[PDB]
Amino acid sequence: FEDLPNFGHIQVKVFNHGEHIHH
Repeated sequence: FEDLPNFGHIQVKVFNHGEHIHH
């Protein structure tokens, strides 16, 4: 995240992990 939240786009994958394919 430096202007463009590329780290915030990386956390979208973390939300999808904890939703569907949560281990």
